Amino acid sequence: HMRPFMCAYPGCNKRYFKLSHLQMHSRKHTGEKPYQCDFKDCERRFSRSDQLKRHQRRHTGVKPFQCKTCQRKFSRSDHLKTHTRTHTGEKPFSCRWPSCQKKFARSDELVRHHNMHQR
DNA sequence: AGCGTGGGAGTGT
DNA sequence: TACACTCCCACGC
Ligand SMILES: [Zn+2]
Ligand SMILES: [Zn+2]
Ligand SMILES: [Zn+2]
Ligand SMILES: [Zn+2]
Repeated sequence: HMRPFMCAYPGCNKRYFKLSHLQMHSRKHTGEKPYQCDFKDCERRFSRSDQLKRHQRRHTGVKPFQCKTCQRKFSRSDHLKTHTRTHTGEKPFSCRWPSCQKKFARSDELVRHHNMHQR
């Protein structure tokens, strides 16, 4: 499980299994973002081409992922997935606090809830 | 709230 | 590198 490709940038402990992953990560320290958005004077740019393509759905308005329950359409597949939990009632994130037995559909819901517990 | 919805990131083919 | 899937974090209401 050892990651041979380690970043040598000061203060960074990132390591990867592939050289391409490390080479892509190195663009974070250099700021290189070769994939610029050319829609309607947009200033967004990305180090990865797939991040640009996902972003450009903002301009085209395309919602490729449709809920098979309520037929609502969504720009991203991960947001479709968490949306469908509003139908199924799946809540895979439990608090684990002694008295609290609340569950949540998304991890960021549980993170906000955990902030209420102390002592 | 609970949940829409974006960037950033890791990893799969 | 292209493309696809997944998860975290964040903002907003
Ligand atoms: Zn680094
Ligand atoms: Zn754009
Ligand atoms: Zn739905
Ligand atoms: Zn709790």
